Amino acid sequence: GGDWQEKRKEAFQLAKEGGIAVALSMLNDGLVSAVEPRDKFYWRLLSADLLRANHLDAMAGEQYQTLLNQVTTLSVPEWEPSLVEQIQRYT
Amino acid sequence: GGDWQEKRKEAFQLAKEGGIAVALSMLNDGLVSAVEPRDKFYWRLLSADLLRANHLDAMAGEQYQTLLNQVTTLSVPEWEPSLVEQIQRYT
Repeated sequence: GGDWQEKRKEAFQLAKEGGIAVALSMLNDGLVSAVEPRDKFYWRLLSADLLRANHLDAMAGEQYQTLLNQVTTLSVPEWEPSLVEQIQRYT
Repeated sequence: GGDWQEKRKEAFQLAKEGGIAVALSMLNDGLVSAVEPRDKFYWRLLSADLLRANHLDAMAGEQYQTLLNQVTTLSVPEWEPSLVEQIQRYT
C-alpha cells in the first residue's frame, strides 16, 4: 500500500529502535489529521500492527476484530478486498 | 487524490498539447494494469475527465452516470464519499 507503506515503515522504525511511545504520540496527530472514514481506518490499523510488533498480541487483537466487523458493514470486500484479507489473516 | 492526481495531470498534459489519442492509448495500458475493482474505477473516471476536457461532454456523460450507479451498490458513500461526490457534481 502506497501511503500505507510510506507511514508504516516510517513509524515502525521510529520506534523499533527509537521510542515506542514517541511514535504513538504522533500517530494520533496523524489520525486526527485523517478526515474521512477511509482515512480514519488505516491509522488505527497500522497502530494495531505497531503494537503487534512489540509482542502485545491480544491488546490489539480486539482492535483487529472490532474493525474486521466495522468494515464488512460497507462493501469493502468488493472494493479493496486484500486490505481486509490480511486483517482476516491477523485477527 | 494522490495517485489520482499523479496520473491525472500526467495524461492531461500528455494530450492537452500533445496527442489526444496517444494518452488514451496508454490509458488502457494503465487500466489493464489495474488489479482490483478499486483500481479498475479511477482509470475510467479520469478518462471521463480527459474526454471532458476536449469538449466531448455527453459521450462520457454516460460514463459518469453509468459509474455513479456502479458505485452506490457498494457502500463507498461511507468510504471515500468525496470521490463520488464530485461525480455527483459532473454527471
